[PDB]
Amino acid sequence: MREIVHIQAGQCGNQIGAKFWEVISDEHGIDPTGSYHGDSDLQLERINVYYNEAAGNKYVPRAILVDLEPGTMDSVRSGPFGQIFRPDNFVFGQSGAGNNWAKGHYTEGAELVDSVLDVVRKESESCDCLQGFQLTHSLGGGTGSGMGTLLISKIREEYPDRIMNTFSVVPSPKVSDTVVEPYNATLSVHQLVENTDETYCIDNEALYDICFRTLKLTTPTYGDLNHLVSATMSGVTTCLRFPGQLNADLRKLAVNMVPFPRLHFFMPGFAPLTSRGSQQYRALTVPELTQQMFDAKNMMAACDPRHGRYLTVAAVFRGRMSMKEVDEQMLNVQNKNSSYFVEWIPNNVKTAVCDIPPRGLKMSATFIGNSTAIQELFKRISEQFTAMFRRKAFLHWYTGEGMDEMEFTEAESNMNDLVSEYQQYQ
Amino acid sequence: MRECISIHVGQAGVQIGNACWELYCLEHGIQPDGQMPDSFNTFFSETGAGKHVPRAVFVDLEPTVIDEVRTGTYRQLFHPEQLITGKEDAANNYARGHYTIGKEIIDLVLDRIRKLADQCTGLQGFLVFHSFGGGTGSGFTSLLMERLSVDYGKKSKLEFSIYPAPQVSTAVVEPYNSILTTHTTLEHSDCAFMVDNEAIYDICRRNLDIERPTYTNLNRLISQIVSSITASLRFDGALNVDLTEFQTNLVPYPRIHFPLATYAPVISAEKAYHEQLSVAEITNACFEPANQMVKCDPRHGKYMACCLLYRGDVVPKDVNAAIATIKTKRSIQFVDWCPTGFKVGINYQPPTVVPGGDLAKVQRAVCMLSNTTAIAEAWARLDHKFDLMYAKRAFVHWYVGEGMEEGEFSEAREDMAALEKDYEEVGV
Amino acid sequence: SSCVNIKVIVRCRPLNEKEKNDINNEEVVRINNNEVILTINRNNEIYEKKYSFDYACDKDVDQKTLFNNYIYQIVDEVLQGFNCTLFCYGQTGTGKTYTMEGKTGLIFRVTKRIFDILNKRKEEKIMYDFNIKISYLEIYNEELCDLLSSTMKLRIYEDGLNVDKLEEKSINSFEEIYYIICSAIKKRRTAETAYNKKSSRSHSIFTITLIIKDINESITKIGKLNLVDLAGSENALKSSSLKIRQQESCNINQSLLTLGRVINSLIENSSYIPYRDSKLTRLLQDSLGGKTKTFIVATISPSSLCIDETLSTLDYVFRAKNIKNRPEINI
Ligand SMILES: Nc1nc2c(ncn2[C@@H]2O[C@H](COP(=O)(O)CP(=O)(O)OP(=O)(O)O)[C@@H](O)[C@H]2O)c(=O)[nH]1
Ligand SMILES: Nc1nc2c(ncn2[C@@H]2O[C@H](COP(=O)(O)OP(=O)(O)OP(=O)(O)O)[C@@H](O)[C@H]2O)c(=O)[nH]1
Ligand SMILES: Nc1ncnc2c1ncn2[C@@H]1O[C@H](COP(=O)(O)OP(=O)(O)NP(=O)(O)O)[C@@H](O)[C@H]1O
Ligand SMILES: [Mg+2]
Ligand SMILES: [Mg+2]
Ligand SMILES: [Mg+2]
Repeated sequence: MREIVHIQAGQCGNQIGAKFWEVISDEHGIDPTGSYHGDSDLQLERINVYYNEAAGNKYVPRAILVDLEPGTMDSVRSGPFGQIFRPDNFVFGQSGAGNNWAKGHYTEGAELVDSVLDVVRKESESCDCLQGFQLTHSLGGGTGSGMGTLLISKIREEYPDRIMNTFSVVPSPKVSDTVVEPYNATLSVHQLVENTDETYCIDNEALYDICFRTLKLTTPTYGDLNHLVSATMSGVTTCLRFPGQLNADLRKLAVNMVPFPRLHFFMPGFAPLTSRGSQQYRALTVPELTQQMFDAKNMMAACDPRHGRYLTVAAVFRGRMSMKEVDEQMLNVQNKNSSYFVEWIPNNVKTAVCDIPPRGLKMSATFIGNSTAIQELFKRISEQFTAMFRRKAFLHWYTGEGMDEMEFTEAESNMNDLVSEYQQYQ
Repeated sequence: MRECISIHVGQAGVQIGNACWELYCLEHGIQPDGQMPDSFNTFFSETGAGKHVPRAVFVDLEPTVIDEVRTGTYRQLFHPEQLITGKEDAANNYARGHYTIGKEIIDLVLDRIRKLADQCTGLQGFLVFHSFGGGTGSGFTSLLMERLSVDYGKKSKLEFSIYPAPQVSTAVVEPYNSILTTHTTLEHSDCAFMVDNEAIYDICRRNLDIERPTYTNLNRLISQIVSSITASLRFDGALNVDLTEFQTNLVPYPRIHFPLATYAPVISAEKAYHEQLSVAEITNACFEPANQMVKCDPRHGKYMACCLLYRGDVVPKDVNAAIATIKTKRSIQFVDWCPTGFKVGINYQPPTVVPGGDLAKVQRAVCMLSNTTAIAEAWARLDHKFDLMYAKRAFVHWYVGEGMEEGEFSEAREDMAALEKDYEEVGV
Repeated sequence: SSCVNIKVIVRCRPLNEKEKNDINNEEVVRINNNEVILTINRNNEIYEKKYSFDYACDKDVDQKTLFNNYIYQIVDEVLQGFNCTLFCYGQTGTGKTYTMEGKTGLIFRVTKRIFDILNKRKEEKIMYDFNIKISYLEIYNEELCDLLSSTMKLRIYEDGLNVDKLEEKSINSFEEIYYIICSAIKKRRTAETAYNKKSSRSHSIFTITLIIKDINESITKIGKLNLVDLAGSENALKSSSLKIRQQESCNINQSLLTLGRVINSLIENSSYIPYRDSKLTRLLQDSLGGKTKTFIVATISPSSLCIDETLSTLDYVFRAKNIKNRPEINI
């Protein structure tokens, strides 16, 4: 019931997605062989949301792998739980966008995606009660962004009544990637806005800082950044995995998180998020979760809430917490920090509670929300982009693929509109 | 011979429902599997040799709510037909809950309710546990009230409705659901109770010494009131006031049918050894604003009608004195249009608490139910929350997009204004 | 430099056969010089509710009367070179599609008068060319579709806006226009439903671009005119296609919500108008407080069966009278 299909848009999606599945598999008691050997029926009651049931009492990750890099394919085939994952879902072409979104959307992506979609259709036709899709991709990358954007548009046309939940890596102020990152991001954002219902932005600098400083992992490798991202994704999916005092769902979040259709971007974080030595200096009570959840510096974003306004916050808790305990803390926060919440809503905090904690924590919680601080993302993309674009830097990469400059004009304008709405609510 | 069928709708309706059934089961000694080692048929129909089954239907769109029920300790008690869900939640959106997807199980609920009704000989009516604003607890409530009005009509339509609190809430579109829920409710209900989640936590921590109460505590206080009000359907008393006698006498005007309530005494095990739990002290406690199940303050309104239901070791002479005592409390303002004093019922059956509970058992208890102008305070606060959200059309697109005309919100608002006016005019 | 108020007309429909057969107040709402007055019985109290418009048309007033007055004045302003928009509002079942066609209605009478006058202008001519072109578009299942093409790939982009790959046709004669309108209608997405007979499954957009060389100083005026059958306010259950007609109804109601929020934003003079959000309102960009002169056509029923719908309509429309713009001659 309320099944989800996942898409791993290239290496971005595969590294994040792979960790997601390692975590989720552990949460459901799923062995490296795929067979279930867990502790409770609760692990099976909703396992079909994320896995395909099979003989041997096996649960196969319900995901599709998409890229133009066969090296990635082999790398994924060689990884953990690879023996479980259905071989039919390795949808890899052999070329690569070359960091050219148009090539990755209009041309190479255009051919690849119809193969991917035939797979998506077969996967969706294997579901009984499909609720939606969850896809992880980057904005400014090549094949990942191209295919991500392209699949989201085509999937939306085929499944207009399903949820489109997008997680993505977005441009940073210092730690950049491709030479045309701002072009690719500009093009991608424009196309994504009209098709995505819910999305979470990922700033690598924040992940690096949380690992470096918060977790005191002063060597914040990609594997550690994946912990933070997969932990968030896992957090978001709690409602489709385990029950509690206040049951919830993704549709409830949409109805109570997006007051206006364009305000669907999220800047997530979670708690407890500590190091190892620090385990001797903590108290896993709701007030602790609360302080971390509403800590502007604990979010996986450069979009520091102290420079914006919260438009809507969702506080999702896991573990046997007291509801008076939780309610008073949420109220205390809004009263103390009222200057940071939008005046349009006479309650800016949504609460949901799962009685089952994540493995290893007495208590935990996930904090997500939409804030006017988000405009910093779009301003960075726009400034980086407009500066390069006005010099027609790399323009030949796009016009050579048939892209009209008009496409960029429209995309830049779109981001200005996203910013304008954040400003209207601030 | 009196019979009652209940509906437990939405997660909360179901959780309260389960609590109410645990208590009803306890009160009569029925075992989890339906065996026992009569008036019992009011709630638990005999079904065959060795077994009785509770007369209820659990309703939602969330498969989870019922799946939890299906694994509970009474899964062997309820017939499987009594647990009904659709496939997708209302997303806390009245449009989905009432018009677009609430439709998925209307027939199934009607099937079960009609079968239960056909099995009754003295159905007094129906008792429903639902929300005053919250997805399927508004949605099905609206759908089922239309149907109960059509299929039964004359049978009692009595409900307990969960009230969003001044501060305690779970979502942000709750005032949209509430204004629509209330508008619909006003055209179908005979009588309903307002139940405030915040007030109930305050009672749990102040009266029962619960440092940090939760839903499992709030539900116990609710079940104490449910029991006392419906106790007279099944248990003998000195003053055998019928449930419909009670409603008839409590409602002087067709539009004033949402009483506020309390319960006394509410004590911890330690307080059980200190409190002077006389009939009069319990009665007096019932009129202190601090003890009410709704965050309203009676000193800002008038008491239109009130009934005191006494239980257990209570002598009518003690009661007459207790009532006389209340009559001297000049601080309690009664409506100028009602010279009539208190309606009093006295049940011989003592109250009970639930093992593993919180409230300590006492020799005497009183359930107080009343209609007052002061309730307008509750409604006004919901309207203030609504006006802000609505004016900004915040999230309105979700209601409209899921199957609603924007204009419906103004229709409801106009009626809420009438609702407030109705309490004011009877106060005046 | 001052903005001026948009204009509005309110028309009452004659009673339907169903409405005449049913027992109800046949004339719950009545019209005076411009006042629309409705009697309502609610919560056991009776109130008189009322709004004022610029123009009005009771059930006793036909299209011929409107032609010589309402259409007459609008068409002259279009021909003066004002950019103009004709748009409408009401609940489903109000009658506005009926009046667009006159099944002779607005698209035919307005266009005919324009072209009749332009033909008279050709007689006056006897470089005064009539560079006239038209298009028909519709928004169906939220996709703008080209009614003048063959066997939805329309990009909405900056001129004001322009549509990539939109077929446009030139005009030499009214007869050609007639054939074109008729063809566009045949290709139009419509339906018979439980209550209504000419369901508009799309927002039907008719645009005329009159590039007339009204030279002396060679001056060309472009009398742009936009007539749109904006879909009305619906209730799926009220009519009772699993999931398509419900989807259309919802998409339509969302479109209207958005238009409403745009109107309200314009009225409240916000620092940003969210017309940029919906494609409908983007297409209406210059009607929404710009250089295009606009008119509102609203339709209501005289019967008490539609009081809630009527008042909702009249309140929307009346409030909308606070919209102002700076209409200009496209020279
Ligand atoms: N948080 C994480 N960020 C990562 C990880 N791996 C890469 N990245 C970040 O993503 C960007 C590089 O993206 P990718 O390797 O995913 C580009 P992709 O393979 O999707 O397409 P190509 O252009 O075909 O390579 C950049 O910001 C990296 O710093 C990871 O494991 N965790
Ligand atoms: N008293 C009490 N209130 C509850 C309980 N559970 C939830 N609530 C209240 O119910 C409201 C939320 O509505 P729910 O019943 O959870 O929602 P639902 O009826 O399941 O509707 P959807 O989930 O939107 O389909 C809030 O006011 C909660 O505080 C409970 O066990 N006891
Ligand atoms: N003034 C009128 N006189 C006689 N018949 C009318 C009038 N107005 C509408 N009708 C009739 O009512 C039916 C039309 O509904 P219309 O087509 O008027 O509904 P509509 O508002 O366009 N509904 P919808 O298209 O769903 O938004 C038509 O077949 C018309 O002939
Ligand atoms: Mg790669
Ligand atoms: Mg629920
Ligand atoms: Mg029509």
